[PDB]
Amino acid sequence: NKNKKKKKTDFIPYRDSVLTWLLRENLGGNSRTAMVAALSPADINYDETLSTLRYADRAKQIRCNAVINEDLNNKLIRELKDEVTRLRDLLYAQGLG
Amino acid sequence: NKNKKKKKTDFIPYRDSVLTWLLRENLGGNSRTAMVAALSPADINYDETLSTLRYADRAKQIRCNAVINEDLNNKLIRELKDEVTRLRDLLYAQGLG
Repeated sequence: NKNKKKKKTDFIPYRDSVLTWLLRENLGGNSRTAMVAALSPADINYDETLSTLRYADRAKQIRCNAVINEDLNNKLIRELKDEVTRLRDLLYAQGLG
Repeated sequence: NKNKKKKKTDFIPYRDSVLTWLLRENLGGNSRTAMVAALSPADINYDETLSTLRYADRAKQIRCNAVINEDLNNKLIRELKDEVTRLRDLLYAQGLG
């Protein structure tokens, strides 16, 4: 997709294991493949669940980026301060403050 | 006060005794304080009585920086919301918003 042509079939290792060897026709060529991974919600199994995620991260390894949420109280403080600044600026510009 | 100001708050020996140390905030700062003095009417105690009255007089000159308390963690939020309400009311009443 990136370029548009490259030809060189490379060499996808199929003979390294019998599982991938027998599934050669299904995996490659004009075909489609899907991967469904199961997750356990229990805390006690935490590491194992993480391991599944590390195995579920495969087949692309896309970028999940940073994940974080500001505190809701701090969010309200920030929004209120911005609103106060905006309304004060409007009043001062219009001469009513 | 005698003059008006010039900084230099000096230092009152509060650590010299546990009594004054524990009562640091009550003698000065965030509190309203009342002194009650007891007098023995007999002549024999006269000097002692005078001393009490003298120190009692000095107790009148002390000024305290009393504050209520509230809770800034929530009173800041309340004050910002009230400011937003005031600015909104001013803008809508004057036809600016």
